Amino acid sequence: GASKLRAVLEKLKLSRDDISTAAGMVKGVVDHLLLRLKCDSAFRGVGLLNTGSYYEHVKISAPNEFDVMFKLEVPRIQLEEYSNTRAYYFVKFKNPLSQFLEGEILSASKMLSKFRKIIKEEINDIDVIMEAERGGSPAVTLLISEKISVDITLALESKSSWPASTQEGLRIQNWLSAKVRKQLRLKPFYLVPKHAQEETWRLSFSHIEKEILNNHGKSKTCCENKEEKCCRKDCLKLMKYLLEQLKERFKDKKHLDKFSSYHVKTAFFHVCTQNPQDSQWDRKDLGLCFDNCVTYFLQCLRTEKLENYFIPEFNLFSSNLIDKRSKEFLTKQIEYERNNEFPVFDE
DNA sequence: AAATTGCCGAAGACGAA
DNA sequence: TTCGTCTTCGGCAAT
Ligand SMILES: [Zn+2]
Repeated sequence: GASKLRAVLEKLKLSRDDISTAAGMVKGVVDHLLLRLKCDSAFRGVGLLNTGSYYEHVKISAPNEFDVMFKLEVPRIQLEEYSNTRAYYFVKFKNPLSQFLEGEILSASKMLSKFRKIIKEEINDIDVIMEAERGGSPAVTLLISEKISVDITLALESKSSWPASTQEGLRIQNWLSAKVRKQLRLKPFYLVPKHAQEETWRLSFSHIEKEILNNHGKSKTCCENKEEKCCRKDCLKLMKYLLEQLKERFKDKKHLDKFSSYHVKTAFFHVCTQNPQDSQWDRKDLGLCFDNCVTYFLQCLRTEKLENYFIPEFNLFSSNLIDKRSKEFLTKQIEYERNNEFPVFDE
């Protein structure tokens, strides 16, 4: 359904005036919070790392959701893995961060307490209001003029080599270059405070994800000229639209609550590994390329396996995170959608 | 000492052709 | 389509 998908992608185009209005409203709130945190001893070198779909140029229909990471430069860090989770770690030191130590580990909850307290106090004096202190890692979520959501995620920045659990991840050697993978792994990795049970930190590579999407092609000139337009980003947009429309259509149910845009985003990266060549993502074959993303995502649902693109042994669809009935329900609707030329693209 | 700020240009929306 | 013009974003050199 290439003709319908292009129509869907056209209605999904963000308004140029809306992003200008949205970004300015986010900028005023974000610059205010950053300026305040830089005045505290604990968050001396806090910096802005814009992540998420908007800054990956894959935002879906309106610039109403902004993912923002307040990164913190951390030196001499010792990682101890929590059980065999491969993605959750205890943070030790090999400084203003000693106030957040519980013995030898870096207490997350102590750092979120001060991070949230400073942010909640600042915006109490502001049309923005706090919320979403559940889920651990996105420390806080803001709502600007009850219109735009801003997920603020506290993060540590470690410039050391990536943890051993990422050794066989980021399999981009045949898609991007092996030099690119070497260069990307020289960039820092990020630690965000996530519950697993307490005082743990999860690995975060949203900066690598953002850099890959803005440099998606195997060819360097991909999506720079009319002869090399690909549909990678458009397939991710449609994949995000399928999940969002289904989550909205079944909002009254609880089955689709666990599935996030990161799952679709992660599954998209694996399809790019399976289809490394740009000729496998031509504009004319938008239906085939989107069906590839739909088919692979279904295999992840049916096999209960969606590897983290950077941590292979971290199953995003394991039974501990999502029950089989929720994955079976989403599998049902995706095939019904595909069998009927995706009715949710109209409602 | 270390954080700040401006500069430059690609990405992609928009209108026209 | 294709184009130009437009605005936003991100890196770092300037201190
Ligand atoms: Zn491309």
